[PDB]
Amino acid sequence: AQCEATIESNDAMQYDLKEMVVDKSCKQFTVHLKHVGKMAKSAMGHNWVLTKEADKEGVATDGMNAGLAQDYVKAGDTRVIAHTKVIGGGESDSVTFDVSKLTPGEAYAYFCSFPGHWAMHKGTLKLSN
Amino acid sequence: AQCEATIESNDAMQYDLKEMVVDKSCKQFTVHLKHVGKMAKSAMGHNWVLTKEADKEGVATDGMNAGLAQDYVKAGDTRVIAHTKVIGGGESDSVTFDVSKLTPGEAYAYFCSFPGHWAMHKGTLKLSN
Ligand SMILES: [Cu+2]
Ligand SMILES: [Cu+2]
Repeated sequence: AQCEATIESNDAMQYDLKEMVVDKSCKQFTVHLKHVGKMAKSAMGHNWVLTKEADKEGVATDGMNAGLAQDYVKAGDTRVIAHTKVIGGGESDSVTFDVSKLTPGEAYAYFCSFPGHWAMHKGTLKLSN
Repeated sequence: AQCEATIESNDAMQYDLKEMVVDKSCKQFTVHLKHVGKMAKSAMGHNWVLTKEADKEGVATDGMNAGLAQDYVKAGDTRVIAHTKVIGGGESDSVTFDVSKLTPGEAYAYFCSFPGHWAMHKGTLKLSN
């Protein structure tokens, strides 16, 4: 694991982890998102999107505008550090990102941009400590 | 319409159609299954299978033993005239078949072979009635 983490979503609007740490010696980090509840993505789909705190709302706004075929992230958004696909019950998806995109010590927002989800389904990630 | 019919399955094991009539001016017929329920396929997957009424249980049984990955139909089962894949909530799938495989006035059985679902409903398909 070390430069890898699994976070879970279910049929409610919270990840099991509300905080995450990337170890400073990680060159890359992989997040595995598992949807462990039984609802289909048309009813309760979820993703994991990482941005700087200040970019969360713009990414969530343009995100819900992007539609499910874009996994509710605006195509090629420069403000998205990393994002998974939208998954439904029984599915999972991973994303590996460049740890040099993270300023050490800065708190970063990770949230779900699925319709209705962005303000509830969220947490914070930081590079080591 | 024409030589196509759409049938919907929800999160109770039933179709909105109990009798499907293929018309004799059709060379091919296309069924569009829509799973209008909201649960994921691991929880409430549905499909549509067409066999002769004498073969409904044998195909269903071997199908149950074929597993979700094999769309609950045994691969290359000579008794299956047509089948879709097992789909989840919010999904759709279609199968087109050649009407020369059907005999005048003979009643055929359509069913979902997802374990149990076949035994709690009955649906018939005939050529022009
Ligand atoms: Cu969500
Ligand atoms: Cu079914």
